[PDB]
Amino acid sequence: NIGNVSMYTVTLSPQTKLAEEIFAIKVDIASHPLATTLIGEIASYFTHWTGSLRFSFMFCGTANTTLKVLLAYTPPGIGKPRSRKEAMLGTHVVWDVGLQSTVSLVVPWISASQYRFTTPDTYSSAGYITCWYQTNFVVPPNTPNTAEMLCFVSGCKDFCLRMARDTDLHKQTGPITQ
Amino acid sequence: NIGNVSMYTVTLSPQTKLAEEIFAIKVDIASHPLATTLIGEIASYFTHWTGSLRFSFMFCGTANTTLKVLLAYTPPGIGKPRSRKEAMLGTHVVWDVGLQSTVSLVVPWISASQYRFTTPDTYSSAGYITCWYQTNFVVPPNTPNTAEMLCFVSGCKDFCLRMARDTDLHKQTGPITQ
Amino acid sequence: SDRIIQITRGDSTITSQDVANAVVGYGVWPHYLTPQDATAIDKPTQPDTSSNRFYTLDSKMWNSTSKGWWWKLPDALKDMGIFGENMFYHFLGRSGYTVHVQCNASKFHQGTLLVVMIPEHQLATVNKGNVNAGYKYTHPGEAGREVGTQVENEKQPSDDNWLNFDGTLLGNLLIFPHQFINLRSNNSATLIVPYVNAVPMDSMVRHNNWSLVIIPVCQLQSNNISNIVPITVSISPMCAEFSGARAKTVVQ
Amino acid sequence: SDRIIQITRGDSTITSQDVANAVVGYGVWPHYLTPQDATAIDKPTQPDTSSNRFYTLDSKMWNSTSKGWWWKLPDALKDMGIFGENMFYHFLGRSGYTVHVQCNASKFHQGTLLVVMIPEHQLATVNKGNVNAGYKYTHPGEAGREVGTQVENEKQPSDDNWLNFDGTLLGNLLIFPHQFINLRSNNSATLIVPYVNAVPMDSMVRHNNWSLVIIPVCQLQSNNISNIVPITVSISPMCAEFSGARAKTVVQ
Amino acid sequence: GAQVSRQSLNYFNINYFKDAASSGASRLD
Amino acid sequence: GAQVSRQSLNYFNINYFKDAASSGASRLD
Amino acid sequence: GAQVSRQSLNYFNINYFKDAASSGASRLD
Amino acid sequence: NPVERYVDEVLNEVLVVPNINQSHPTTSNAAPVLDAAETGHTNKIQPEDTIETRYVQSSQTLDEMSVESFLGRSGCIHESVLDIVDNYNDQSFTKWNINLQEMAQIRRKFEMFTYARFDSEITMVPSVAAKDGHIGHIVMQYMYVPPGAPIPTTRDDYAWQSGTNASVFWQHGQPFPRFSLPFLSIASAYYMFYDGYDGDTYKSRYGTVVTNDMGTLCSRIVTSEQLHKVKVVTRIYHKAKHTKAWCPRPPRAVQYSHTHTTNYKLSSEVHNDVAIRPRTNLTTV
Amino acid sequence: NPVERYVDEVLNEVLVVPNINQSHPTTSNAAPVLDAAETGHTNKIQPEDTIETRYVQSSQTLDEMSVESFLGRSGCIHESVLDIVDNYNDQSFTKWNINLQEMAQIRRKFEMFTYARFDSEITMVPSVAAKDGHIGHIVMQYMYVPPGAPIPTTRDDYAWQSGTNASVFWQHGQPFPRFSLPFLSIASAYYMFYDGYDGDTYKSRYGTVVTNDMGTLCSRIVTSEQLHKVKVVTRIYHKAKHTKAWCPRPPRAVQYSHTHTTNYKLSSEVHNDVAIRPRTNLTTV
Ligand SMILES: *C(=O)CCCCCCCCCCCCC
Ligand SMILES: *C(=O)CCCCCCCCCCCCC
Ligand SMILES: *C(=O)CCCCCCCCCCCCC
Ligand SMILES: CCCCCCCCCCCC(=O)O
Ligand SMILES: CCCCCCCCCCCC(=O)O
Repeated sequence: NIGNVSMYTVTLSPQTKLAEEIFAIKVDIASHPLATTLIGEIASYFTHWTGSLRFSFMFCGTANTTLKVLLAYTPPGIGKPRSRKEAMLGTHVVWDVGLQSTVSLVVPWISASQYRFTTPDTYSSAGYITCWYQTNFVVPPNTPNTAEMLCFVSGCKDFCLRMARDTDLHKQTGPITQ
Repeated sequence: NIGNVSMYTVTLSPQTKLAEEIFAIKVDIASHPLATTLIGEIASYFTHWTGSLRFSFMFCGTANTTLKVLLAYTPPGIGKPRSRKEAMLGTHVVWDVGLQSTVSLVVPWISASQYRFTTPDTYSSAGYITCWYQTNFVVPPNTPNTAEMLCFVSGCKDFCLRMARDTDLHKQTGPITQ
Repeated sequence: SDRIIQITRGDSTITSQDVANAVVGYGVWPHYLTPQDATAIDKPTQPDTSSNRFYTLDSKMWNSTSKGWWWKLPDALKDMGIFGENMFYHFLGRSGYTVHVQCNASKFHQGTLLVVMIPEHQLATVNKGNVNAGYKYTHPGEAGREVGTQVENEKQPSDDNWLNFDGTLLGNLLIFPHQFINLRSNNSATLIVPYVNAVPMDSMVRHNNWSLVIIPVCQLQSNNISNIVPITVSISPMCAEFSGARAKTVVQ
Repeated sequence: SDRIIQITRGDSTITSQDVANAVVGYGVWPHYLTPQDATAIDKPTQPDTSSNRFYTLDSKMWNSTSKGWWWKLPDALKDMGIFGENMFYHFLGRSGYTVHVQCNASKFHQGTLLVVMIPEHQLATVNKGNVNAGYKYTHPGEAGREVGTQVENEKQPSDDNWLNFDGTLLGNLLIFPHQFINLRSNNSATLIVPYVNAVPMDSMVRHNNWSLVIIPVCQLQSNNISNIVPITVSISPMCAEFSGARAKTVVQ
Repeated sequence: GAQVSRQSLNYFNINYFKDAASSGASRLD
Repeated sequence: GAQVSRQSLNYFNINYFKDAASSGASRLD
Repeated sequence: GAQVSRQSLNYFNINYFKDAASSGASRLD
Repeated sequence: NPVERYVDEVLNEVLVVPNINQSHPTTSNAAPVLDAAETGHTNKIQPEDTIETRYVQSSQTLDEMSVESFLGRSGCIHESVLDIVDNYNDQSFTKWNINLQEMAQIRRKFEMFTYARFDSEITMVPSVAAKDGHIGHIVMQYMYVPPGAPIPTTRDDYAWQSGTNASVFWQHGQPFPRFSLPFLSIASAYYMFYDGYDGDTYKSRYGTVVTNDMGTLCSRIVTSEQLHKVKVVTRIYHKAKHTKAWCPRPPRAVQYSHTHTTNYKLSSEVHNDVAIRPRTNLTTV
Repeated sequence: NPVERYVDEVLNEVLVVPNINQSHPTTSNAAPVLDAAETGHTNKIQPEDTIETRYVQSSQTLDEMSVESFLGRSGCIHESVLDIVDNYNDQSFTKWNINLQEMAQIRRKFEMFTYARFDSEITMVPSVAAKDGHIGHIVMQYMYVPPGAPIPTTRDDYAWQSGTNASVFWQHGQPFPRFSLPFLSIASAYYMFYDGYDGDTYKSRYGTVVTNDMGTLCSRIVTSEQLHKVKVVTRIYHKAKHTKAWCPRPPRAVQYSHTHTTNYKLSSEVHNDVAIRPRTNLTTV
């Protein structure tokens, strides 16, 4: 998908098995796939970060497509949830798709230290955000059986970066000539 | 003409074709032939210039010689006018020679940027000033059929130079000895 | 000095050191249309300096056998910059004008031009029954019409300068706004005319409001005939405003 | 209702019964140039209603394989009535715009367009050394550019939508004024952008200030593909003013 | 060039050169 | 940055740099 | 040699040497 | 009070981040979490809206994240090399068309904005390599030649007189030379990007090259020919002071290839061209 | 207020250019555009008089165009060379009859005025070339010998004692020497041009040589003979401070050939002698 706009969309469809997993990524601001987002890029110019992250998801199916999804944030000190029941025990939002297309899940600042390292560090790993089917993707007859979903990320009122450093998300392997 | 006082005069005479062109030069303060005038010389000691230019023309024919001339300034973003009609669409002054010998055409500061480069620069080329016959050079019998015209240049109340630099209008190709 | 004049309109300035005053047609200076006299309900576009500036027409040659010349407004300016564009993109238009006729010779030359601005100068045809002047002939553009040069077409207007091209005597043209360019006294004529019409605004494509007529009443004479004596006309719209915007009208 | 909108500009009125609010670029509403920030000393011409009106560009077809489209302002309006004329007759110009992208489908269709207004969108060339995008290619006029259709020429710009045609990732375009046309919620997008530049006025012929980029981030899908789903763009200049009048520039 | 404040905690914001460009980093808004 | 005291025995506790870390050893409690 | 002004924006126009020629560039008229 | 404000400068507490307030469980028909990204606006939902938070007093500051701080760090923009190999007269002087486009590190930071206005602090770090053993007495001259001023063609060119141009003379052993430059543009801000040309023809130039001409820096070893050859490398460092920036933009995702242009090159395997690390699948963290 | 005036100095806004006021169309018998250059006066017509201008607030200043600014920049006026070839005693010292006529760059700027009065700032840039490898400890002595004082004839001449004359000693490694000199003339101003002689005979001298004698600068390598030969080149830089100038004049159009004289040389093709670029014709821009 890299090199295609499809790398930005997650596909949803009618499931045959209940409570299936949709996606799972790390909450770490400068980890992949968060690294190249604007906040990840700016974060890579600093060494420490703090605050809560705001993850938004916009449903792009037809107006007649329904769906209920569970978005969960698992604080550190445990592995990523293996099931919806496991994920559900942490911070989560049950998103009901309807008239309003977008939903936001806030990943609260839950940490021992006031700041965490921007670069991947064991001691400061922020946790995981997983997505599961709460019910199912339902559609009327003569409606496409798959739909896309877009994911956004930004910082909350208390996001803050500290200790300026050069980024590792861009390099120069030769002279830039005229 | 270089090396002669004639290089300072423009000759006018009875025309057989209407609306003929008399002269055409660039408005750029440090371009030729404006370069060696006092304002051009001083301008060459700076990098940026701004403001309006004042061009004056003195008719030196006999007291019985009449003439109407059109002096036009063509703002940039187009080529020099190919005809009087084309020139006339820009800024212009219709000069009627009479009791008062001299006329002044003011080239207004019409630019995107507040300043322009003193040295010839594509992006900052100020335009062209052309001269055409509005009517014709008319004389009574027994009167010389040609007359001279002198051209002057100076800066208006808002002319200003900025960023001092060494001039390129004078050089030293060897030691100045005693 | 009362002999000098300077007229600045937009980016153009015209001068003359030998004038015979100026004439303001019917004593009314041009002005924009008021809500009292207005009819078209849309907001008028007023180009200002880009429209209300001097446009110099093609120069003419004045010689011993010249019978006269005429131009019709706004027709003469249909190809003049922003003013021209506006008159074709809009159904309605309205404007006043400053007409400046130029003609210099010498103190050993003599001749007299009668410069007149005629409102609703409806031209006539001679000996052609009820066939009227064709649209093409009354819309010569900036070139105007040189009286007594065309190889007549049926719809060709009258060339009788003594009959004002409409069946009235030349001597009575002085009832309209006018000036004389008498070579012994002035080298130009200036006429400022307001908008004159029975309607507040009109189509500039099909209705010519004013007509500039120049008739040499006194033959050009001198002992230096080889020197050409041209006549140049510079017209400047005033308070030009247009209404009823749409696509550009292309006349065929 | 917050879903409805009516935009009146000059003689044009546009409506939409399914909108997603509107976006005012950088929170600044377009306005005329003040004497404090001005540089050019001549009086600006301001056409008003004849210029500041909605001009509808050529419609595009949106289908499953579409990669995107882009238009550059003021280039896209160079042939649009009075606004177009003015940008060629004058050296300098300045304007704001109201961009209204239209696209209706049905409640059984799905798709998402990312509509963005980019300031100084300097395009790149790929694998062509230091050869930059040719003037011709960055000045397509009202037709705009259909991404992934041209049989490359050396001076042909980048068609990499995921790299914003300039070497930056698509996902970050949201930093610029933008809106989404998500078929399940809205049938149009409205963006009002002010004049953004490092100089008070500029040449509209050689400098494109804004770029309208439309990239379908979510493929158009439905069970009735035969029905064509077009995308129409209507742009309205705002506070358009020009300076430095002369003859009309003809670009080759 | 000296901006002398008092509070004593007197603050001297000296500008050793006559050109604005010569001064150091700016204060926050 | 100058803490000017008076007693005259005037004391100037100047801090040449804008960052707290830049200052010298601390005073005793 | 010090020309102390006040406005606080206190201005010190010091002249380190006793000869007028020693001073820097002049002020504009 | 400028003094209280002064303390804030010293402690770096000029811009403080807000606190987190205690929230409670809610059951309402007003759902802050739901919104519409189509509008182009970001949902301003905060942690207190989605979970039951506690009261926490924030002590973080945003001072370091300011544009002045971000761009106010000296980075290398050029490495001038004067290597005396076989001809002193020709190899003892050089020129450089000034620009901030040659070093990716600083270029990328400035390019995160469309327009930027600032003063410049230039520090030079010269290092004389004793190729043959001794270096003697090295005196350098760095002359700023604004566009238009005559560019020296020889090491003894009359242009070196610097009758009007600004020249900085450095004597080996003395501290690193440094000077400030006011905002040099003829416009109100520097164009970081320019979607324009210097004409309307097929052969017209495109991009910032049309607008960003800062002149030439001409270097020269003032010292005359010495027995032992040296290689003088002068690194130019640039820092932005009193900065202002407008219209932020996406960071450069691929490598820079040329100055004054956004041009880039892609390989057959594009994932190697961007910083994006390929995922095994959607569920593999 | 000196403080408000101070701010003006810092911002360089001491002399502001006027604004452009909004004008309107006119039809009058008063024509400002017409005038008579015969009077010797320049027509003071402004843009508001010929076209319809808008109101624009000017923010430009003329500070940089001041005489102090124009002449207040250090330029090279002399290059003293002490090249030890085969005789230390003879080659270790030299003299120079001081003048500002040898370097075209600065000479031309001063010569744009007939008379000028100013103080001088002299900065010297010495560079020691290690011809044989090492330079040792180089100590220089620059002695200002006013007209009349004895000029040293040997490197150990008693005149070097500087019992009264001003001498500047520079030790290699230390910063560049610099000192100021008061207005040195016996007149109220320096003659930039002088249409006079020092007598009334056919063999009388003409020009500024008659009036402008500033003495001699005698240099010497204080250090005694060293094993390794060196070439010391000392460049003298001059800056005018506290300047005043009278009666402006045309800029030098041709090259300078000699000091203290306006003499020049012309080739067979004079267009090559002046900066005027030949035109194809009157209508070719
Ligand atoms: C400001 O514009 C002038 C800067 C002057 C620099 C010198 C600062 C030191 C002043 C010491 C004065 C002591 C007071 C008695
Ligand atoms: C404190 O925050 C600023 C530190 C300023 C350093 C300069 C100290 C010397 C001040 C001399 C001023 C003399 C008073 C007339
Ligand atoms: C002026 O003519 C004398 C110049 C004196 C130079 C020294 C300047 C520093 C003064 C510091 C004094 C601090 C006041 C307490
Ligand atoms: C002479 C040392 C270098 C000074 C550089 C200051 C000018 C910076 C302008 C940046 C414009 C650009 O290159 O895009
Ligand atoms: C000793 C260093 C040089 C000092 C020169 C100052 C005197 C300048 C007088 C200029 C007279 C002239 O040469 O025309």
